[PDB]
Parts: sequence; structure tokens; C-alpha cells
Amino acid sequence: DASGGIILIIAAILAMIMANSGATSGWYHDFLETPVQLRVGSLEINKNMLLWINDALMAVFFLLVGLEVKRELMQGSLASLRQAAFPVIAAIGGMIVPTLLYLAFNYADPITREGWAIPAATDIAFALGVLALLGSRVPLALKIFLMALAIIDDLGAIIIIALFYTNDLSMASLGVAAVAIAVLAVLNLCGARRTGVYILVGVVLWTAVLKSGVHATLAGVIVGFFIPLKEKHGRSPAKRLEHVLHPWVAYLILPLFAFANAGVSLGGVTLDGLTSILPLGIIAGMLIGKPLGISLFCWLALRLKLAHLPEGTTYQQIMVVGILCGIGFTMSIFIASLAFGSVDPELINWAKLGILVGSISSAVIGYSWLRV
Amino acid sequence: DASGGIILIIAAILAMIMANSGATSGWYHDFLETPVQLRVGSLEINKNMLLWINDALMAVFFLLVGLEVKRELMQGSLASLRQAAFPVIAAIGGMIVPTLLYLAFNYADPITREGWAIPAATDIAFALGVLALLGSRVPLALKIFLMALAIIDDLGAIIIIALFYTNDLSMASLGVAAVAIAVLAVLNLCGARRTGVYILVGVVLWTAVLKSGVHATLAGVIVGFFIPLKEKHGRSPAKRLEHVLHPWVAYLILPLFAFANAGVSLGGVTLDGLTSILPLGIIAGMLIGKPLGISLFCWLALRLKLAHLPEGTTYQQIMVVGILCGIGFTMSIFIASLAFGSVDPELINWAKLGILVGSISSAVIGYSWLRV
Repeated sequence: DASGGIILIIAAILAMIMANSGATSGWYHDFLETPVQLRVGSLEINKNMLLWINDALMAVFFLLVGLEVKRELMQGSLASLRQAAFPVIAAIGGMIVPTLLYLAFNYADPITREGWAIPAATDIAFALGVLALLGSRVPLALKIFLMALAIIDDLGAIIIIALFYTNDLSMASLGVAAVAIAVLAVLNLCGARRTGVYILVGVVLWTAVLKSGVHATLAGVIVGFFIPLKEKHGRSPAKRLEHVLHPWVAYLILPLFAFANAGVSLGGVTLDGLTSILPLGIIAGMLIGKPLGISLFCWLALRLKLAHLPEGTTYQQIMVVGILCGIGFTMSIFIASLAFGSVDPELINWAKLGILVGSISSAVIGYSWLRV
Repeated sequence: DASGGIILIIAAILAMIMANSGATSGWYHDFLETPVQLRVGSLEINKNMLLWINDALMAVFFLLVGLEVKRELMQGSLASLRQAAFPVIAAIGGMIVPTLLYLAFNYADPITREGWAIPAATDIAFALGVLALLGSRVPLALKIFLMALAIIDDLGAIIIIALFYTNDLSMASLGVAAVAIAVLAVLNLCGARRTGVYILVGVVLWTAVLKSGVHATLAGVIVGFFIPLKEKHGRSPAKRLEHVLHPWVAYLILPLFAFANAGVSLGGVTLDGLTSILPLGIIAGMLIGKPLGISLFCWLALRLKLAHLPEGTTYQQIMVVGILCGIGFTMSIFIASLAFGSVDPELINWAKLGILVGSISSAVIGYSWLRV
């Protein structure tokens, strides 16, 4: 609702300018990479501080996203076999065309082919903030469709990334991870009505698989999928937790995150995007693949029978929302960092540059085509 | 005021039987001596896990105690206009005689002289539960007097321990701690009704002085002091925080601490506390010094018009309330652990044995003299 994306923009530009002209030598290059090591007897964990920061922030953000999914799936839309045909078809369209277009001239080289899921990610706060500047010319249908599409897109991308092409972590880590989940199910079955116990068990589970990557992020979604929501005695823990967490994410979680990962050297940029395989695949994937991979499949779903277009919404609004949906920004940057770990910084820097250029271009094109 | 205390008793007996059992000491002893090292390339922190557990639990408990102190100082029993002379004089009495008796035998010996404040500490939850066991006709005045006396005694002992006979921290730690406090003062002065900001700044402060346990405990008290309480718009953050925190402290933190720090070994114990100087001094201070000192100084308080006895006391119940107040248990065990760190386990084991014996004897005597 409120235009809270200006804080994200100011944080991004502050991070971009901090890394140049006098700074970035004492800090921001020796910093954000100092190794940290935690040792308990034989057990030992070594990682960079940026990894810890990203893990914590994304764990919180995906806990919120899982809570939103649980609230939305049983109340409002997504409550029937036909009430969710349109967003599901839109997500299916957005999970095929941009990825297929990205891999057209990239899949030849494996080290860049591994990042096939970069353009499929979609941002949340930026698109809603962009919508916020329009005065009363924002139907509720557009907002509900946008969020219920981007959320499922991100969840599917994260699930697919976690399932395949993942390291085989220690069996002892999963031995205690397969018990906390069952403990969570037993606790929820008999009723708890206390978010503290659930949060404690979630912290235990998150620490269990902290040695891995995406699994730490997925722990938040798993935990948010289990907190009870059924209305009783005038109170509901899920709604209270959502209301409590909402201001923090838009002001402290998403900010201070774009301040860390975002920001490129921008010192030896030549040939614009270098016209290489990965920046071009990222730029074309989010600028053409998403607005075209969503509109066409939605049109197919808009056929006789199958899905029906929402009330107070025509194809033109669908196509502009599809244009806006081609924005990854922070989420796409995080996906790129996760997929390109233990890699020389040149690839990550080029991917971030391409993501920034594509997001800016898509946002300006979309805001240009809202009749004003 | 629920009964409680049974959880603490069962945790203590479980820890004792685990430690002294035939085939579980081999794991109980080794689990608490596992080193933990954290580093960021500099300022390495190496400590035993027991120290971390004690620091966290005591920080939370003392945050609650500081919140209670702030609540009761301006609108509670303490009130103003020096009308709360009785609890202050009682605390002054409890901070002199019990310490004097302890130091009588340990004056010459230098190594055991450090723990002069062992019997001054007073347990709150156990005494309150013992009182509530007979909660059929006991007046509220006795309960509030006991709680205020124990709280002020513990705070005075902890402050004196922190200020005097302490190590000196680094310049950077003190410099950081001198900015967070000023930040908290500015936040409170300018108005801030969100407890999340205060908790975050308190976490930063606690991490700043994490090197020394005493200052880590002091951080919680300071944070509880600085959180706003003034009534506005039919709500108060301090009261809500106290209500939220109350079930957790009496059900999770205290029993866990009791289970962690009550595992003494009953192997080769001869002549009770060997008729030594340290256990005998602890017993004399906790059993004889506390009630005699409390009663005597209360008598002098009444004598010279310094204070008037509260309603429904008649000085008959003051002796039994002092006997009940002569119970250290968890608090005295923690104080002994803090004072006797990096010392041979024999000394701390003997101190724990003496503390437990004195606490049990005082509790049974107090329950016997309450006329069943």
C-alpha cells in the first residue's frame, strides 16, 4: 500500500556510490569477506559474513512469504480447483519462456549454464511500490494477481533449485532435521496456539541445516507452513504474526540487504554489457521472456472454458502487469549469488550489472505505459 | 501467583541423579566442557558452552528483574517520598550480617576470600512458590515485601560485584558500550513506543561486552531500565513485555538453568562439607546470618520512627519471612560460578554442595515454622 520502495532505491544508490571514489578500499572489499569460523569440538563451520547475513535475512523473508501463502491458500483466492487457474497458468508461463530464452545462447558453457534460474525470480516490494504512485487507478484485482503470481513463481524457483543440483549434506544434519519437522506436525496436530514454541523449533531446524545453502532459506517457508491459522476465540496467531512482521520486512529486512549485495565496481565496464552470453541472457530473459511468457499463456487460459479473466480487469492490464513482473532486483541478485557461490567475482559482478540494467529498463518501460 | 517450583525441584533432582549416576556422568561432565571458539579474523572469543548458556539465561532474567524494578519504583511499593524505608533497611541488613559471618572463617585464606557475596544472593521464584504452596490465607503484604527485598538484595550484590574487583575491558568495547547507552537515552527522550528497537540495541550492547559475564548480565538490567513505561492511549510497552516474558522465565529459563548448574558429584563426600572454611562460612551466612540480620535491622527500623510496619505484619511473620529469604539456591549457585571461574572444580563443587544443603535446611525450617 504505502510507497516504501523509495527506501530501497535510496539504499541501492547509497551502496552503489559508497563503493567508489575514496571508499571501497578501507571497507566494503576487505569487509563483507572476512572469514568467520564457529567451532564446537569436532564440529566446525567456516563461512563469509555476507553468507550469514543473506541466510538470516532470506530466512526471515521466506518465513513471511510462507505465512502469506498459508493465509492466501485457504482464505480468499486459491481456494478451489478453478479459483486459482489464472495465477497458476501465469506462473507456469513465467517458469518456461524466460528460462528457455535465457538458455538459448548460454547453455553451451556449463559454468554459466548453471545459472538457468536467474531471470525467473520476481521482486515483491518494488512492483507494489511502483503501483503505489498511481492515484486511485489501481484496482485490487491487479494487486492480488501480481502478488499471488510473483509469490508462486519465487516459491517454485526456490523449490526446484533446492531439489536438484544440490550438495549432499551430512546425514546427521538430516537425522535431526527429520525429527524437528515431525515434532512440529505432532505439536500442531494437538494444538499449540503459541508462536514462541514454533519459532524456537524453527530456529533449531534452521541451525540444523545452516551448513548448506538454500535449505536454510527454505526452513523459513517450512516453518511458516505449520503455524496454526484457524480462527478461534477472536484471535489468530498467523494474522498477528503477519501484522507484527510486515513493518520490519519493508523497513529493515529488504533494506540493509540491497545495501550489501547490490553494488558493482563499475570501473572497467566496456562494450556496455560486453555483449557476452550471461549478461545478454539475463537482460533478454527478464525484459522479453517474462512479459511475453506470461501474456501468451494467460491468453491460452483465457480461452473458452478454462480460466476466466478477473472482474474489473482486461487483457491490457494483464499485459502491463506482465511487463512489471519482469523485475527481479534484490531477489534475482540473491538467486544469482546463491547459484554462483565459490566463483571468481567477475561472473557475479557481471550478473549483478545485467540484473540492475534489466530491472531499471523494465521498470521505466512499465511506468511509461500506465497512460502516464 | 501460580504454585510452580515443582518444575525447578524436578529439574534439580533430575540433574543430580544424572550427574551422580553410574553410567551418565561420563557424558554429563564432558558435554559441559566442550570449548567454543568464534572469530572474525580478529577478537577471538573462546569459552565453555556453560558460560554462554549462563550468560544468555541470566541476561534474560535480569532484563525481567530490571523491568520489574522500573515498574515498582515509580508506581509500586517503592513509590517515593522515602516512604519505602522498610525494604531498603532490610536490604542493608541483609548485605552486612550474612557477609560478615562468611568472612569470619575465610578472612585469612586469599583464594576463597573472593566469593564473599555468595550468601547475600537470594532466590525469588523458589521462595515465592514455597509461600504460594500455603496460599490460602497469606497476606499480599508479605509477598510484595519478600519480592522487593530479594530483588533489591540481588541488584545490590550484582552491582557491587560488577563495579569492584573486576577485570578491565578493551578500549573499543567500552567505546561501543558508551554509544549504545547514549543512543538508548536519546531514543527514550524523543519517544519510541516500539520494543523491537530497544531489544535490538540491547542485543548490540550485550554482544559488545560479551567478554565478561557480569557486564553481560548488567546489559539486561540497563535495557529493562530504559524501556518506556508511561501510560498512554490505554497501553504500555513495559507491562505487555512483562506479561509476555513472565511465563517463559518460570517455565523454560529457570528449570533449564537449574538442570545445567546443579550437577554435583556425591563421590567420596566425608564429614559433610569436610568441616572446611568455605562451606561452613556459606552455611553460616545463608542460614543464621540472613534471618538474624533481617530481624535485627527491622527492629532498629521500627525503634527510631524510621519506618512503620505494613498492614497485617505485627513483626511475628517477619522472622519467618527472613528465614524464607535466607535461600540462595539458583542465584547463589550462579554467583559462586561467576566468582570462582577458571578454578579447580573441587572448590566450586564444595560451594555448590554447601549452598544446596543450606537452601534445603532453610526451606524446611521456614515451612515448619509457618505452623503447617
